[PDB]
Amino acid sequence: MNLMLALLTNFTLATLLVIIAFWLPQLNVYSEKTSPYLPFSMKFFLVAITFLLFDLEIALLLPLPWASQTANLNTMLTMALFLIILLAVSLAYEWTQKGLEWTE
Amino acid sequence: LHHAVIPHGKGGRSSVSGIVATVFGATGFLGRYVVNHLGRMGSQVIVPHRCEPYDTMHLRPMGDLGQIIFMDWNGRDKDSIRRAVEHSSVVINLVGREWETQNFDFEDVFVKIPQAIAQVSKEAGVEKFIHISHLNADIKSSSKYLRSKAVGEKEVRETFPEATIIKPAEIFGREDRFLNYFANIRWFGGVPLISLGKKTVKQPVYIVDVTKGIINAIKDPDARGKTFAFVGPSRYLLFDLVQYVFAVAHRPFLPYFEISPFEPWTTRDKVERIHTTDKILPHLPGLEDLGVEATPLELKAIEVLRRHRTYDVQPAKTIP
Ligand SMILES: NC(=O)C1=CN([C@@H]2O[C@H](COP(=O)(O)OP(=O)(O)OC[C@H]3O[C@@H](n4cnc5c(N)ncnc54)[C@H](OP(=O)(O)O)[C@@H]3O)[C@@H](O)[C@H]2O)C=CC1
Repeated sequence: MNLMLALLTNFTLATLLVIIAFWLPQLNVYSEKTSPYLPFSMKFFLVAITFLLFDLEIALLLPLPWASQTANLNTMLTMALFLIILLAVSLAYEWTQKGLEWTE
Repeated sequence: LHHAVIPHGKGGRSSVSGIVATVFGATGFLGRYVVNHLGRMGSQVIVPHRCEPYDTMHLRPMGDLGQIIFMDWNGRDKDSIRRAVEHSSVVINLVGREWETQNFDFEDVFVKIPQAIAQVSKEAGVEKFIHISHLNADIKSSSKYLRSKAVGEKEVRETFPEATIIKPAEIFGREDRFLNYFANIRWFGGVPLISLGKKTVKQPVYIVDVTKGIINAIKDPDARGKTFAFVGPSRYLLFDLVQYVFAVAHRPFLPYFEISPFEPWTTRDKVERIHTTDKILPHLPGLEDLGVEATPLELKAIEVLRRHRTYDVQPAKTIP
């Protein structure tokens, strides 16, 4: 409801400005205009996947703030840094193996 | 010819031709080619207009320095008309509309305005005159555009008996509202609504062909008082044309908009002219007489609708 109604209005308003901006200038008779007139490079794909994998490990970090409330902290603190280091290694691997070519 | 109008030069841009032409309603689709052709050889041109001076800018490159003049006038007034025609070696009337307003109905633009211009030219002693009539003129015709047109063809032949009235068929070109009419207006956002376009015969003509005809008429001394009609070299059927159009325009086809402010599209009376057959008048001299050959619609329809074509087509079958 409240959020729904707020969400509905935002995009409801968005389209109108889009519709009005697009269409209203149409009915202006500005004569008529004449007619004007890919290499898959490897570098750009590598970053796409690299972002995905690195992003995925983020989802495992998001619970962190709730995890710190657990009475079993020795384990939580151990594992919490475990993911980060594994994330650290992941980057470390690409750097040494020349992975970050786009960075160059 | 007057001392200042004797021919001089080689007919280029800055060469003097000697044709002081006054074009009425030159802002239209037909006029801009006539102005451009007159400007091409450097003939002095006066261009009365009604719209904003901004709308006349595109005509400026078409003429050399001091060859294009943009006065003001009003159809309802004749004082303004006299100024623009006081010393013209010829006067051309191209006024017209495809729809009626609450200011100037069909008769006003097709009867009085063509006339009022004619008389002043006689009063001012204009040596020549040109008038654009419609091929299908007849007072018993259905299309009020034509019925209104048919009246004008008479007074112009009377007020200025030597005025070379011309009656071209449908015209097409880059900015035309006939070939562009079918491609966009008929189809866009709307499935074709052709009312059995099986009997109609349409024989359009190319705009450049008409433009060359007019200039040749001005030069000719024997063309005084005659009457001409310009028609493409190949006749066609209405239904055959539309179907062929979508082949060049590559739009989907399915065989078979009101009147509002602004410039209306698909008006009530405009329909009658699309369905109205093109008259066959073998006795009236036409383009071939003016040293001008009709250009087949096949050769030139490519350029006009190339823009309609988003981002090997058998030419349309003819009908005798
Ligand atoms: N395709 C066709 O229809 C064919 C051509 N003809 C005739 O050729 C003539 C010119 O063709 P075209 O250029 O396409 O016609 P247009 O629709 O482009 O109009 C021609 C001129 O008339 C002006 N006009 C309209 N109303 C008035 C008015 N009250 N007073 C003064 N000027 C006015 C227009 O100016 P503004 O825009 O400011 O109103 C325009 O400059 C037409 O009159 C037509 O009858 C004949 C056979 C076929």
